[PDB]
Amino acid sequence: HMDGYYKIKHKASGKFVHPKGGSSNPPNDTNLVLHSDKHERMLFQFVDLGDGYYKIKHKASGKFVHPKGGSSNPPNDTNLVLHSDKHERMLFQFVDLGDGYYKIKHKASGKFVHPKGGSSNPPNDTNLVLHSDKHERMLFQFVDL
Ligand SMILES: CC(=O)N[C@@H]1[C@@H](O)[C@@H](O)[C@@H](CO)O[C@@H]1O
Ligand SMILES: CC(=O)N[C@@H]1[C@@H](O)[C@@H](O)[C@@H](CO)O[C@@H]1O
Ligand SMILES: CC(=O)N[C@@H]1[C@@H](O)[C@@H](O)[C@@H](CO)O[C@@H]1O
Repeated sequence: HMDGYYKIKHKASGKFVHPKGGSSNPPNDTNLVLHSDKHERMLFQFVDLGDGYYKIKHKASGKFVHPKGGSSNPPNDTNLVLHSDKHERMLFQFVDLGDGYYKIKHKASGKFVHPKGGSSNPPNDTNLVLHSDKHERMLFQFVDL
């Protein structure tokens, strides 16, 4: 129930969400990407604000998941980045399909987190984006540490 530290795992590929470059201290607007590796710089915390909306926090840096530019309605294929700012456009909802695999939905726009290109096997360092489509390659699993 979303307390503690988690790996965010892409169902189709098994890859994880990382800051690009994997650093403990990425600057603002660093891209989020998928990558196979596991380490403490790919852990996240979920901060429950109530009523099923969450801030997604990078453990190592304390920065949050944003759409690049922070719009209420980002276009399809808008990059997800880390940023220290907080506001309504960096909130997310987790929708369970019913077996513990989730769509990760941007509250403001209703778009979902996808690997860019939607592959079942994104290459390492593929950017994560927002997109309106739903399919099995935009499901994620939250793996507690
Ligand atoms: C050696 C090392 O930490 N490598 C990291 C890797 O684990 C992953 O975090 C990646 C994400 O872009 O960034 C680097 O290549
Ligand atoms: C929209 C705005 O006024 N500021 C935001 C900032 O808060 C953050 O969301 C960032 C993410 O790239 O995009 C803009 O710079
Ligand atoms: C046709 C096809 O592959 N569509 C996908 C789409 O569903 C979405 O996953 C997107 C994310 O960048 O990548 C592709 O455009």
